[PDB]
Amino acid sequence: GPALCLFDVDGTLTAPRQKITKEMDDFLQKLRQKIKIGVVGGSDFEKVQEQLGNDVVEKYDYVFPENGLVAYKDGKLLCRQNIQSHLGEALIQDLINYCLSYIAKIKLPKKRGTFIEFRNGMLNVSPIGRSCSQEERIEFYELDKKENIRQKFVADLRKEFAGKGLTFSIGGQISFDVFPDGWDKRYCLRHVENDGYKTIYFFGDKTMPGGNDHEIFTDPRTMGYSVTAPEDMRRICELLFS
Amino acid sequence: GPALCLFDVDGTLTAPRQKITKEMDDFLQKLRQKIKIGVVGGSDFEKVQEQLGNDVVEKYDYVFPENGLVAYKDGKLLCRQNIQSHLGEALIQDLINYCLSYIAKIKLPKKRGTFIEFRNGMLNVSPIGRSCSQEERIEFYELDKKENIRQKFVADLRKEFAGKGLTFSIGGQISFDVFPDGWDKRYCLRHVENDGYKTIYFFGDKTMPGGNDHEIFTDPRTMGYSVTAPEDMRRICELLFS
Ligand SMILES: [Cl-]
Ligand SMILES: [Mg+2]
Ligand SMILES: [Mg+2]
Ligand SMILES: [Mg+2]
Ligand SMILES: [Mg+2]
Ligand code: NA
Ligand code: NA
Repeated sequence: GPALCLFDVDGTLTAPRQKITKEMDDFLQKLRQKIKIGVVGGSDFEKVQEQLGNDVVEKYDYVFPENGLVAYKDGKLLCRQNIQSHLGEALIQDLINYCLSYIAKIKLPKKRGTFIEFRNGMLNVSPIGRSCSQEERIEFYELDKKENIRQKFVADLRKEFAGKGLTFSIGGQISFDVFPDGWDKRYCLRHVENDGYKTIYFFGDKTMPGGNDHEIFTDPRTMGYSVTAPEDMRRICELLFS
Repeated sequence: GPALCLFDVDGTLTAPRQKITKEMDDFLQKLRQKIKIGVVGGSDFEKVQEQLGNDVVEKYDYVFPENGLVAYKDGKLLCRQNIQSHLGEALIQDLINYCLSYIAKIKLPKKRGTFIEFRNGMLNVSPIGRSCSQEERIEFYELDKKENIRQKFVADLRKEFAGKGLTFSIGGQISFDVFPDGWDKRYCLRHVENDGYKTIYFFGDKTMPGGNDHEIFTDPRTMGYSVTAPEDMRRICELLFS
């Protein structure tokens, strides 16, 4: 029946870390004459504008920056959400206060700054502080592998807060993320499942476990297609939609 | 007697929070034909370039952003220091740990992120967090006047860290600075002292006790002059050097 194509941005519509080409932009505008199209990415609206152009909301039926916490439909804001509004200020502060006190008790070779980075979709917590140098990240990650600093911190947090519907995810060298359950790319699906689409295709290049596309790829509401590069995506769309 | 004029920037060479005028810019360049000139300010190099021009290091013999923690002479960057190398990692962490535990206990309407910002010459500490929105900044600021949050925080820190060689200074709306004794504007004098100048003039608009020019003004190494406005600075310079 009616259908929607949903695309990851970076690595799917664009070369990794790169802006969309005029030829790809032209392709999608011709594809949009056949099927509705939308884009979803983890970055804020400003970066999405850098990757796809400042007129992004006019070129796609849906634009979902920040995994859909910001949502545009047919050119106007459909909806906006953030962690403080959803969790409430009290719980935000309990979580922040617990982390600050915990980090004050961690014995480390070095502590710097930005221990708590507040983002609309998550809190990124770092015992050493995100401001540390690359050399200092490596020192910390080596201590962390031997002492399980982040593992233990996250375990204690799961015991204290997870009944409030919070997921904790370790990643990289120095930090972990705290965010409400399901606030990955799947969040955007709430904004399209009511609009009467019989099939919602999803194209992404990080569909395997740990990738930022895995949960939306696996969700039963999407017909997921893994792609290796934008050219692989365009070859699949030629076979699917002529 | 070869001499040097050191100028505070904001309120002294420029109107408060504004770029220098082309008229004042031409005046200082004519003054440079008779005497070496230099600028000092607490802001970073980018802000100094915004106020005085991207070619500032070419237009002024000395440029001392961040009170001189970053220092240019004749267009080239000088020998550098930072707070963790001067204070030691142990004192840095005791300061950071104490501040983190204290912030955890403060009752605020809202808390966000970047509670501690690690800078070259200071630790900047915000009870609400530097990443807060403008509305949240004003909200906290009005609360701080009523409840004296920053003032009590700083009073407690002066007791806990007595004799460790630290200085604490509340500024702006949301934060206070912790820096080593003497790393106010006086810091830059290390780069001009005993370097051939019989007189080091200094001009500043906040030379009163509590002002960010007080210590450099009262330092014996400088012939200090208090100015009431950029036009008053020009009056004194025309008196002294014409
Ligand atoms: Cl922080
Ligand atoms: Mg991707
Ligand atoms: Mg699926
Ligand atoms: Mg001033
Ligand atoms: Mg003096
Ligand atoms: Na729904
Ligand atoms: Na800056």
